[PDB]
Order: sequence, then structure tokens, then C-alpha cells
Amino acid sequence: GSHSLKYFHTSVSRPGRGEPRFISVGYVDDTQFVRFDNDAASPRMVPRAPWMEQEGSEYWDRETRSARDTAQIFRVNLRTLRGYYNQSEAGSHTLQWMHGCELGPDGRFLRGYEQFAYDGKDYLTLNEDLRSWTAVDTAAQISEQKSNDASEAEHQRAYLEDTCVEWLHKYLEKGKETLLHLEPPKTHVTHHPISDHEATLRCWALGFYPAEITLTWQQDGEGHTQDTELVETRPAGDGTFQKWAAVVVPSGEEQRYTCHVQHEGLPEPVTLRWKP
Amino acid sequence: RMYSPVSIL
Amino acid sequence: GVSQNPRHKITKRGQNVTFRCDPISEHNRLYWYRQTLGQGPEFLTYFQNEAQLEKSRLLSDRFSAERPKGSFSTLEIQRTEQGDSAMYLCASSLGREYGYTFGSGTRLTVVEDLNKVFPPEVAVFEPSEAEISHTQKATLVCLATGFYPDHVELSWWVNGKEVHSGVCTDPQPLKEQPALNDSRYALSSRLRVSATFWQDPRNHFRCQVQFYGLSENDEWTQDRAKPVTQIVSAEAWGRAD
Amino acid sequence: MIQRTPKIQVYSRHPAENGKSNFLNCYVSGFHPSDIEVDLLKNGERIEKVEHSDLSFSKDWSFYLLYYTEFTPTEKDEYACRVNHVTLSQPKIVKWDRDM
Amino acid sequence: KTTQPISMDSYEGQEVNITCSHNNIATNDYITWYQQFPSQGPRFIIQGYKTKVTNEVASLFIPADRKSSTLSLPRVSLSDTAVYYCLVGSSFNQGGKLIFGQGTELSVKPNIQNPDPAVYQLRDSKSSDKSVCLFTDFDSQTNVSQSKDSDVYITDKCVLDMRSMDFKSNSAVAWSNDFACANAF
Repeated sequence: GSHSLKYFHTSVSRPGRGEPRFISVGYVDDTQFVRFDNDAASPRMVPRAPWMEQEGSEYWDRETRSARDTAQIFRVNLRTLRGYYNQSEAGSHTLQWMHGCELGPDGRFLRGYEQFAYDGKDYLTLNEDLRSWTAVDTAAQISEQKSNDASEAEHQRAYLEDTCVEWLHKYLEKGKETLLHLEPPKTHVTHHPISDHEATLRCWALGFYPAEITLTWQQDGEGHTQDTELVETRPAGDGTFQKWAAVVVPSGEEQRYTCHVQHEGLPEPVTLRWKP
Repeated sequence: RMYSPVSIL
Repeated sequence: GVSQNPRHKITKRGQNVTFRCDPISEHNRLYWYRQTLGQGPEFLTYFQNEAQLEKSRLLSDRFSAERPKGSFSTLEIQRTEQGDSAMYLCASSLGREYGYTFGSGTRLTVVEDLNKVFPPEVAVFEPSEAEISHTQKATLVCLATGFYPDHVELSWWVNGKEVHSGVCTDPQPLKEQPALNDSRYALSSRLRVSATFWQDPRNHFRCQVQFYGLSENDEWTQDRAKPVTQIVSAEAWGRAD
Repeated sequence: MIQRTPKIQVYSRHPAENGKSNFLNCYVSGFHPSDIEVDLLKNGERIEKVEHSDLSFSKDWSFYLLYYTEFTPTEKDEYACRVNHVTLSQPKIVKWDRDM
Repeated sequence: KTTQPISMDSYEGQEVNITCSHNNIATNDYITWYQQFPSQGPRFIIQGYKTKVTNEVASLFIPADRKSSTLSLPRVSLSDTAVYYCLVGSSFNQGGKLIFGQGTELSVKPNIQNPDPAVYQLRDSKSSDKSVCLFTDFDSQTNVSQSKDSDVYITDKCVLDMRSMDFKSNSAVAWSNDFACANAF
């Protein structure tokens, strides 16, 4: 029950293949709710979530305007960056911009973060006090200077602490049907013999939301326990996430292997044993 | 909602 | 910077007009403001690229902007009125804030008839010798009288070269008949230089006045000389008096 | 500049059951730059109607995409994911395995 | 929305303090000041939120109450003579859609070094029958009354600067179409 509103902007140059590609996506919690993409038929901010479907054209116009603004400035910003790093016009390069507000369980504002990256590396990073930057670089130090003068108006603090929070609280009330619904994982164990000496136990969590889960394996006995293979959480492609953990156990010993699952959709942690 | 930049780099 | 075409426009009441703005290149936003005398600019409309976004609540549907190609923009006023007479300021920016720059403007005067328009008559007046002995200086005065409307640019020209040291043109004009609303205007200008510099026989003075009035487009059926855009000038030389 | 090799995960929305309506997924993540090719294969031949997610990224600035198509899994029908990226010396193929 | 002074009166070399009045200013609204020289379009000079700011051009001071702020011009010159407008808002809702007041007309006058109120008569270079009157070298601390009867014509004052001889002076002009230049004031 620790909630977020976060935006992810990507800009990528294409020397003599048009002007730079620009893409924006917004997230409440682990649900994407909006896209903008300056190529695709309509160069407009669009809903990616059934609950955004009944905001009127006021909302979309503002967000479309905000996007073209960010796009067109990032086209400029790439040329600047190309300048400070002295890189040719033929090279493609990448500017990324990310920010979010985080609430606690109680709806108390917890943290703001905003951050820029050039060609993969950290470029310019907003500080704790939300009114001052750290630049990784000699070149970034130029951009540090320019972003302090203008953000003496505390534009980030204003957004992150206030506008970002207010709108989080708004998106939560609109989506609640789907978003504040805790979907506990459908959980089962699978057995995959290797030799007569050993099988693999695989503990599955399937079709759960939010995406914060813990899959741990433990063994009753004093015996050794081979390293668990945890696969990284992965989208079903329908809102929900999947995860699994796997051990190889000596054949015979499979009923001493208990798999615990922690998730907020679960009243209390479930424990799960293979049963053929 | 997002926000457009006010400065540049 | 922002550039505006043309800097001066006269138009008969009831007729249309079309100013143009050419913003700082790479600026994706362009705004039109309207400024009357002793008043801050009022916002009229703006664009992101070629998309005309918000359009003022209080705006005549006579007023209407276009920015095809999302570069230059043209404001168009239809069936002009008295009140329309105002400075039309253009502005360009990079998104919501950065690089926010205003153009110098287009001054518009709407005249109830073209016949009310008169070019200026210009005279340079030499310094008083009373002044030259006492204060050890020589104040020239230039005088443009009988022009309508107030679209004049008055420079000084010492020996072929424009000057700004010593110069003082009036802030705005005064009216010859302060009552009747379409009065004809008059404006003064001083050039003070050293007594010895006016007493040089080889030193040339010249008070130029650029007028802005009718153009070949404007039909003229009257007796008197068509009151066209012209430069009207007046000179003095230094004398050892 | 950073170049990070992508991480692939072929899989299924639902537990696979020969003959029953399902969705084949490929989850490319951890890569950089953005510039990536992804095909889902049916028996080594390109599937010609694959959707995908809006380009996004994480803490570390590495990108992630979900390519997907509806399929009907059978006994002998082989599905995989062919991914190429500046970082891969040749297209990486990862075979789908209903148990992973 | 915000009120300031319709006009303000200064002498050269001084420091000048215009104060905007924004009692109902929003919590995240900030204060941004323009400078419009005679004829040219308004120019950004300084913006401030709550911290005091200081550029080449000027300095902006904001008190806690945040109900009013005060742009402060250093060693004010003759050139620094403009309308000074005070905007209160945010790009974020505004859209770069600026809302200007009447502003504050700033006059800067020169401290009259040697007060010497004269009057002189000048001859039309080409036709010497016609002339104009010159009230000049007088103190800033005086109004130039308008014309009186039909065809007397009298201009407001007009400060002129002679750079390579460090001498600023005043000057005005009267003329008529009998009428002695000995009569004005």
C-alpha cells in the first residue's frame, strides 16, 4: 500500500532519418495509464487504461501540449549534449528523463525524485532538498548551472511534493476498481525429474497485483540446500505479474521442501509443498 | 499529469 | 529576435489589415498581444507549432490568427474600428517559459478617412548667440509640424553620420487642435554640441524625418499631394558669426 | 556510452493446455539502447501479427518491452523468440518451454 | 491578481523600490518582472519565488507573508527609464499566457549640477522670418505648464546627454505663427 505516480520520457536521435524519436509513458503503481509517441498516426497523449477513458478533451489537450513541449526541447537538448561531448552528427544518442512521487501506506508524501540520463549514464540528478542538482560531469555542470537559475522558482518541489501527489490521489480514486484491488497469486508446485538422483521443484506465483512478492524455499532437515533460481517478476500481459523459484533436490527428499509466498493480497503468508 | 521543462540543458 | 511586418500600418475605418510575425527559429510557441497607450499588453491568442491553442474570451471574431507551417504567423483584423488602434506585439518561446521574447511591435492607427492623413513639414532652427556666449554651447532645434497620424522617425545626421550624444526628441507629440479627435500632430528635437563645433564652417547638420503614410496600394482622389511614405529633411551649416 | 545486452523470457499468460486459446510472451529487459529487433517464431518461421508494449525503463535506465501474440499451443508445435540488438553478435533465439 | 504604482519618480545614481501587491497569490505562484523601454517590446529582467534574487539588471526581495514583493534597481541610469510590470502566476497553468497590469512608469531625471534657468530665440536656417523659443538649462524640480491661447504650442521637458563632455541638461520648446519668447512659465 505504498503508491506512486511516475513518468518515463525517452528521446533518441536518427541523423537524416527524420528528427529525434520521442516516447512518454506514465504509471500509477505498476499499471501504465498513458502513452505519447510523436511517430504513431496521432502525435497525442492517449489513455492506456480503461479508467482514463472518460477524462474529457480538456485533460488530453493539456497532456498532448505538455508532451510536444518536452519532445521539442529534448530535440534541442540532444544537439546541446552532442556539443558538450564533441560527438559527430552521424551518431544516434539517447536522452532519458524520469520523475515520480511516492506515498506511504497512510497517503503521507514520502519521496520525490527526478533524474536525467545521456547515452545510458546518469547525467543530472535532483537532490534530497528538491531545489538543487548533482551533475556527474564537466558538461552536466553547465546544465547544472542553467537548471538552478530557472528552478529558483522551485518548479520540481512544486510538482513532485504538490501537483504529482494531488493527481496520484485523483488517479487512485478513478481506477480503484482495478488499482486498489489486491490480487493474491494463484500458487502451485511443479516437479521435473532430471536423473533418478534428482528432480527440480518449481514454486509458481501467477496472476497477482501489485508486483511486490517474496518467493523463499526452505528445508525441514539439517541437509544442504542447493541455490534457489529466482526468475525476475514478469508481466502476464493482462495487468497481473508472474514469478517462480526453483531448487534441484535429491530424489526422495522432495516432501522436506516447503515454499513460502509473501504478498499483500494474502491475508497471511501461504506455505506450499509438492503433492503428486 | 506530466510537466514540460521550463529551462533547457 | 522576433521580427514584425510592417512596423507601421494605417488603414481606413471598415477595412481589413494583416500584420505578420517571424519568431526566433526553433521556438515552437508564438503569442499575439494587443497594447493600447498607458496599458500593459493584453493576451489575444497563441500557437504550439501550427496548432492555435487557447483564444481569448473577450476577442472579436474580426481578429483571427494563422500559423501554417508552424513558423511565421499572421494576425488579421477585419472591418477595423477606432478602438482597434493599438500596438500589436508578437512573442515566441521554447515551451511554457524558456527564451520568452517579445518583438518590437506593429503600430496600427484606424483613420475615419484617408484625407485626415498629412505628411510632416520639417525645419532646423540654428542656435541663439545669446546661448552661445553665456552657456558656451549651441542647441539646434528640429521641428516636424502638421503630420497625421504620429508615425514618424526623427534622426540627426552630423557630416553624413547619425548621432545620439546631445540629442533629445519629445517623448510623445502634442496636438495642434487638442479638441477635435483626429488632430494633426507636432514634435520637436534638440541637438546640443560645443560652441566651437557649430562655429566650424565645414560642419554639416541635417534633421531627417521618416514618415509612414499611404502606399501605392491606397487609392487617392483629391486635389492636394498624396500623403505617401516619404523622408522630409532640413539642414544647417556651421558659421563663424 | 553504455551498451547493456538484453535479457529474454519466453512464456505464456496461462498454464499451457494443448488445443486451448492462450498468449505467447517475450520479455526483453535490461537493454540499451532502445534500438531492438524481436520476432516470435512458429517452427523457425516469423509470426506476422505480433503486438508489443510502449517503450519504458527503470532505475538503471535499461529499457523493457513485452512482445506478445495469441497462439494455440499443441504437442509438436515449437515457439521461440528471436531478439537482435547492437550488443548481440548474432540474433539470440530462446525456445518456449511451458514449464518455465 | 496584483496592483502596483501607476508611476514612480527617481533621480540618477539612486536605488528605486517598486512594490507589487499580491494578497491572494497561490502557494506555488511565483513573481516575475518585465521592463518595457519606450517603443520596444517588454523584456524579462528577474523572477523569484521566496528566496531573494540578484542579477546584473536588478534584485527582487520577497517577505515571508508573500502578500507583496519589491524589485530594487541599483545606481539607476537615465536609460533604465521604462514601464516595469509585475506578473504573478505559474507557466504550469498559464501556458506562457502572460497577464500584465498597468505596470509602473519609471522616470529617471539628472541631478541638475549648476541650475541656470535661461530662455533663447532661434532662426529657421532657410526662412529667417520664422523662429521658435528654447527654455533650457533649468532644474528638474519644475513642471512645464501647457499652452494657453489658440496658436501657442509648448512641449514637455526633454533630458539630453553630451557624453564626451559629462554634461546632462534639461530643455523644452515653444513657438507661435506680437508673441515674445519672454512669455511662458
